[PDB]
Amino acid sequence: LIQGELSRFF
Amino acid sequence: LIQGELSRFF
Amino acid sequence: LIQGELSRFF
Amino acid sequence: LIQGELSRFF
Amino acid sequence: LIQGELSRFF
Amino acid sequence: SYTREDIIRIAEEENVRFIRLQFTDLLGTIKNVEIPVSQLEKALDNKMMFDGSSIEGYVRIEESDMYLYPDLDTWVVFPWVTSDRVARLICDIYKPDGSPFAGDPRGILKRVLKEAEELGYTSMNVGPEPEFFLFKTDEKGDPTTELNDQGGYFDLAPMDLGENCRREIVLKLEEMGFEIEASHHEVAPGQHEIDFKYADAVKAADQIQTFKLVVKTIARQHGLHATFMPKPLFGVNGSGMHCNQSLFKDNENVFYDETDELGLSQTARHYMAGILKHARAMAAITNPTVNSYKRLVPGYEAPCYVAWSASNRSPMIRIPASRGLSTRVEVRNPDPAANPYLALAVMLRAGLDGIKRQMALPAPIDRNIYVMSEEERIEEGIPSLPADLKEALSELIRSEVISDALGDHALAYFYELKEIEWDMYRTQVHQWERDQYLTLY
Amino acid sequence: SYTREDIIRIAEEENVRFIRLQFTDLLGTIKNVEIPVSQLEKALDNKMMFDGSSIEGYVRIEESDMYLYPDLDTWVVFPWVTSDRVARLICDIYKPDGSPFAGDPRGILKRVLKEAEELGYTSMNVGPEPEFFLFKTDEKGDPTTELNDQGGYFDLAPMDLGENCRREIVLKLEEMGFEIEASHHEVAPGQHEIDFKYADAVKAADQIQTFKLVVKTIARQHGLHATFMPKPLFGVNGSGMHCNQSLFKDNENVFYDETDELGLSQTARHYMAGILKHARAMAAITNPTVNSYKRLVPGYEAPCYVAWSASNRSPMIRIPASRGLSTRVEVRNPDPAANPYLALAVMLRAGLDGIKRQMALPAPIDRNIYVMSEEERIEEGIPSLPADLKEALSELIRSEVISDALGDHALAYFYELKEIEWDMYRTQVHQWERDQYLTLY
Amino acid sequence: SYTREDIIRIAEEENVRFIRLQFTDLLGTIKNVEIPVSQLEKALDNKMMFDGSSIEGYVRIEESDMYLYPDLDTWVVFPWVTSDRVARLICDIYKPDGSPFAGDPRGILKRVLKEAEELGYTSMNVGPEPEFFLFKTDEKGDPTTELNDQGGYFDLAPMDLGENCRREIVLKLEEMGFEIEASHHEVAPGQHEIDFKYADAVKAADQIQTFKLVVKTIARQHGLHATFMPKPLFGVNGSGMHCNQSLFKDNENVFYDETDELGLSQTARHYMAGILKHARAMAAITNPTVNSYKRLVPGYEAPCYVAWSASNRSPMIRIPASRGLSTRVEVRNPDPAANPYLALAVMLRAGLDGIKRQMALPAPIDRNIYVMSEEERIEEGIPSLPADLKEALSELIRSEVISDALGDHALAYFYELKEIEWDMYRTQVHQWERDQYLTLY
Ligand SMILES: NC(=O)CC[C@H](N)C(=O)O
Ligand SMILES: NC(=O)CC[C@H](N)C(=O)O
Ligand SMILES: NC(=O)CC[C@H](N)C(=O)O
Ligand SMILES: [Mg+2]
Ligand SMILES: [Mg+2]
Ligand SMILES: [Mg+2]
Ligand SMILES: [Mg+2]
Ligand SMILES: [Mg+2]
Ligand SMILES: [Mg+2]
Repeated sequence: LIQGELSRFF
Repeated sequence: LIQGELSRFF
Repeated sequence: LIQGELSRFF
Repeated sequence: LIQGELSRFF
Repeated sequence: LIQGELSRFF
Repeated sequence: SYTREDIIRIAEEENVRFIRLQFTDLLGTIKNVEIPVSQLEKALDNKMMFDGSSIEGYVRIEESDMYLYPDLDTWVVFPWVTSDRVARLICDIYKPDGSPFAGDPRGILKRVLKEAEELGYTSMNVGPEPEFFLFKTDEKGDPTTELNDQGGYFDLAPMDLGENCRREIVLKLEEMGFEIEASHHEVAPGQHEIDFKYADAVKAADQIQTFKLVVKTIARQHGLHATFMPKPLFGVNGSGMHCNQSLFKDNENVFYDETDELGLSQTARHYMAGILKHARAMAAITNPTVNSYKRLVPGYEAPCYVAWSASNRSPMIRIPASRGLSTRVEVRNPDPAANPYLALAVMLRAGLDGIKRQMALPAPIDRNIYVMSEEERIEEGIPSLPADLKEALSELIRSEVISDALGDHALAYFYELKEIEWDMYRTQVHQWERDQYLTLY
Repeated sequence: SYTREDIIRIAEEENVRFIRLQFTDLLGTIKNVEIPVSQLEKALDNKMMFDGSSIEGYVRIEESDMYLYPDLDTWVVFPWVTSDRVARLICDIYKPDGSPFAGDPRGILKRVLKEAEELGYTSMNVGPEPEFFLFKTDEKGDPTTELNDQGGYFDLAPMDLGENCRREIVLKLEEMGFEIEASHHEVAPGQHEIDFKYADAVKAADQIQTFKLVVKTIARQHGLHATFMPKPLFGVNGSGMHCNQSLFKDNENVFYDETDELGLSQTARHYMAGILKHARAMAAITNPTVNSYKRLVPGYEAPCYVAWSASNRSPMIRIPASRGLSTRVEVRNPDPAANPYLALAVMLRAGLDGIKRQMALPAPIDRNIYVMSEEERIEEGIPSLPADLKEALSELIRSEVISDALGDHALAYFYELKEIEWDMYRTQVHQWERDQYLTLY
Repeated sequence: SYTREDIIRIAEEENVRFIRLQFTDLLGTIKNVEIPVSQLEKALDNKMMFDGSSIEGYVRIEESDMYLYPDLDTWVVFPWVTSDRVARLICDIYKPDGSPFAGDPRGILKRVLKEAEELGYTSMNVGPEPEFFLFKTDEKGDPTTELNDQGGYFDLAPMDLGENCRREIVLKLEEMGFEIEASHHEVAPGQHEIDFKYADAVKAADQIQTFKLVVKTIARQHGLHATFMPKPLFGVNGSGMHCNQSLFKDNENVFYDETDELGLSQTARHYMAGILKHARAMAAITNPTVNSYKRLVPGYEAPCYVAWSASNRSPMIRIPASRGLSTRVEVRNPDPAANPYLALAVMLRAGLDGIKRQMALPAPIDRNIYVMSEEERIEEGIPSLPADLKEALSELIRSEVISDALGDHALAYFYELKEIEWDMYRTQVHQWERDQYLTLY
């Protein structure tokens, strides 16, 4: 559900 | 109606 | 569970 | 025990 | 004493 | 025909060292298990075990064990003008208990042919018309945007010997034992079409698979890239896989009728009516990719509406002028990306349903073409093909006739594969959006 | 089989001018001593002396002197289609006093097989499934990040003759005398798998070594780079070395039981129980590199938990559907980077310990897969494989069963090598750290 | 000190047009809400509402609403020598019902200071020693691998005005109202250290945050990149954040004792004993990043073992030679990447636990340094700091003393953040693995 916040790893 | 045949001009 | 098969999209 | 000070040679 | 063999890491 | 002794004799005589146990998955990709000639006898005893979940594509969940049952009549030796010859065998998939695998497309087509035979039709005669594009490659071997030539419809553009892939493809296919009817340059630049002679449905699908493999191999041999993608370029003609079909009953064409004005029997008309009624349901199979529906746009001879005619710009179904034992019903929706076995199975099942239910054939579309409004279109009862993959998937799910042709096991996995593909496609941000927006907004 | 006279006769007849006295070190790297054919008779008298400390790897501290004892049954001539033929012999290492060297992995495997024979089991039947990656090379000959192809599971991607390494590898292996079962394209792009026919454990490990050498040689010959690294790329499938095993007693498969529901005898169940109990202890041997535990991550079919099943996404132990004399226990932890002799020795020793102690087989994991929480996982008694090399090293040190299989001399040197490797790895600052930090902090 | 009227008067007089409502999240990143001067009065009434879930970092699940309560004593105007002055206020986070937010690190430190005051200690005197690296930038503004200079320990390398960041940083800090003790060049090339004068714990942490912001701003202004990453480069010294601490009771240093041989009171010794006992538990807070444990390696003056001394290469706790009212206990584990509020809170809580339980101080380590074996190390009872982030996380979870200091709400979110970070890090394939393997295997 939390994909937009984990963009720092991508 | 004839568009795919007139591709020589494009 | 299926990540190694979906490598075509990545 | 002194590696970080000898960095001038590396 | 073993420096010539550990050259794979350097 | 062939037997075990014949295969062993030919392999020993031809110095065959490599055997490809070729089969097909649900997506239509060509799959095989390599084999040294020392295992040929074990292969012929139907004793080779492989995964079998590879049929399911990228939605496979667990490893299974399945057996390969080679079909001796499909034996052929590739003429790659090199030592250590390579041969192939097309195999059916069987469970370890001995029952055939329900998810094998070849088995699905065989089951549909069996239920057709139960109605008194001995064979389904199919002749396809696959078209493909030829692209240039770079120093790294990747395809570029440059076509191999700039020829037109029925042109003689790729002449001489320099990068003449079409001639070499036909020559190698004839050397293999293919029955090639004719070939010509297609409408778009770099597009080519090779037409096979007519054969039974299973043989026709096997020939389509072998033809795709041979075309790709020979194109790569000449420093070119061959693609069967339905619409590789915007604004140019797409690639179709029109399939001419006719039912037979002991070498008698049941589609023929001398007394008919158009030379079409009542059985043939029922067949076309059944195909027309279930068109939107089979669209997900005959046009399985996202790019398949970029081809189904007006102005490029691809069919966009469900209607039949003897002469039109782009009808759903066309009736060729040939008569007698060559009277055929040509279905023009399928693209070469479609699975041949599944597409033939669903088309045959729709035709059989129309025959059994004695469906009424709608009136053909006259020289009048589709500049008419939507109100005029649905006033005359002219349906339209699905606009994208999602609509076709929904129609396939809601359909009970062709879903039964697919079977319970294969339908679920095909639906999962196509849903994953559509979900991946729909969330992408394309360059067109960045060109239109990002400056206006 | 072969004799001294047979070897001399073949070498004279085949015009062999170069002989490789091939052996293996603790890390699994292929080692050999070159020999002109004029020294073949001296080599066959077990009189060649070499260092021997090269077995210990980069932790050797003094030069020793050891003798090479060739195995005549391992004689083979490489088919490199060139004059001045090259042959090989696989040799055991012996101390100058005549006793075998304790640090030779082949001797370790032989000792474990001997203590298995002392229990009444005549042979260990082993068939491995090595997978490898093919990478493109640059002008300087170094591997790049580009794969040789973009095929999928069981695809026919490397067709024709252009850079078709898989076909050439199988052909050359068959010419050498290899018994190849089948080969196919693997899940990841550029990944290939070749499966051998089953043989005894020592022959199986020798075949694994020869297969790695042949694959690397043929791949280099085609301007490609072959690697058996467990996880060369993040986000794609890794390479495994699943080993199918079955104990035999005078050509009788003791793992078979017709009365059993799954066709598994009590001895087989004890064997799997013993392997499962000691899994974390042998993880340091079957997964010896730091990169080996980057493969043991969920979502790529590699096993991450110690459990067995007949059908699962990625179990520790899988029981194939084949029965009768082909009933096997497949262990899927080992990667191709593992030492074949050591891995087979530790697996056999764990199985023998389970058989001797009559260990109870835990229940198999059902279709339920590992979305369960850690509390649910250890409530059901499902252990996990070590997360990195350090945990596996600690488990190996604390283990008394497989450390005895390794032996006192080999265990210390293997532990020293792996400790040095982990110490070098753990102090490095990787590009991922500089990407995450150095701007946030 | 300041009041609402004083803030309004200064803002009107100084022509302040921008106010930064600065706060901190759990990861220590500096967060703020911009505000025009027309909203200053509304801000001073504690009526600004923002998300508040931004404190939880990238593991926030739902949007909340929280109020900002500025601290008037933290008011300062940035001296950026430009019109339209910019000011800042440091705010505490409050729930809409009026209660303080449990996840605010400043509130956590305030609660720990309150429970210290309940024991009779009026203040915690803290002086940090933050070190940072200066890197050159490219044309695109991204940091390169080149350092700003090649100076050594206490060198005068960055002289003149040419990119003299250290001098500028000190000057701007002094203009802001910072109490700077001294600054010097650090051991590694491109490394710099600025030491502040001692202040209360909350003021010390606010000063650390402001110092990091000012250093980054000034370094960027000179075409350089400032980083507080613990170990940016392998083989060179890392960056530490040694924190000198001493408890006070009405301007009386309770750590001082003239009668003691080392000038350390019993309360001070209990404090150090409590810090030493809980070291591995607070390691997850004082060393929160993956890169933090690449610094904790021998040979670079960073502490790797839990032991105290007055003179050693790298002890966990060092007692400076200063005595009287300047007697201090220096804790050297924390790196500048650590959250200042959380690190100070956990250190103070461990010291308070040691004081309350009257813990016994272990003997100091003599001139003997850590070439001793592991058996000698645990025979003398010398623990070691966690080797990586996972061990520290496990120790933090199992710890009841410092987990209570963190609080129930903050502990879960910090654990989730660090678990996600470790999971992302552990599955990566680094260039070191490809260098070691991919050719050997
Ligand atoms: N002239 C033709 O028949 C071309 C047909 C067209 N390429 C299609 O995709 O249907
Ligand atoms: N489909 C497969 O069996 C691939 C196995 C996978 N490559 C592994 O490392 O285990
Ligand atoms: N104080 C020094 O000499 C430097 C300390 C070292 N940079 C550390 O990380 O602790
Ligand atoms: Mg055509
Ligand atoms: Mg046609
Ligand atoms: Mg495999
Ligand atoms: Mg396997
Ligand atoms: Mg310092
Ligand atoms: Mg200090």
